Parts: sequence; structure tokens; C-alpha cells
Amino acid sequence: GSSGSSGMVKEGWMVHYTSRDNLRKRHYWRLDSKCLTLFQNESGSKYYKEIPLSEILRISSPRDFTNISQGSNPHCFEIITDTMVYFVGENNGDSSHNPVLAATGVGLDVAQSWEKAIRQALMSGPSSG
Repeated sequence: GSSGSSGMVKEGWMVHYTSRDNLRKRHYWRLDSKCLTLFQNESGSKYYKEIPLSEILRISSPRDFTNISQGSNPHCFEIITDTMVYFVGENNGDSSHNPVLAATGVGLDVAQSWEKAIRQALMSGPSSG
């Protein structure tokens, strides 16, 4: 019951992969109460891709537990858009508060926060009525 949580301004390094190009990609993901943007680097170069809360239809189920040929680093959530499906999140294998490794944005813990933010922002804003 408060108006203060992660969502207004969130930035960090996140890794994702597309269905067509499984080639994982790591970039400084940035989200806000306006729209989501990607930054290839912190330096400050032309944006990469803009993902408006609108595009993000919804989140898929974790059912699909297959990202790479072989390994133990499944995904946490997936961003489904009218364009294509995006797989974001990486589980290293540890469920505990780690402000040391979670800093970069790697792990399930950190991911859980993002997924909640990107999703929480969907409802946060007013819907057509």
C-alpha cells in the first residue's frame, strides 16, 4: 500500500535471446514509467531497441526449459511482442540475496525483480476505458 517501488527508473546489464537468433546478447537494459530501452554500452551510443509497455502483450510460462544446446542455466521469463518472442533471464543456481553478483543483473533473484517491474508497469499505467 505505497507509491514507491522499482519501476520508475531501473537500469542494468541483462542477457536475452530471440527465437530466430538464439545468439545470446548482453546489453544495459533500461526500463522506466515511460518505455523500455536497450543500451549496447554504458558509454552512450545510439539506442538499440525501444520496447514500449504497449508492445509487451504479456509474459509466457517457464514451461519451456530449453535455451542452449546443453546446460543448467534456464530462463526466468519471456517478453512476447507482436514482433517476436524474447527470452530474458538467467538462472545460475542460487536463491539468496546477493548484492555482489546481482549487481550486474545476473541470476534468478535479480531477474525476478525485473519481470515484476516490466509487468507491474503494464498495469501501473491507465488502460483504455
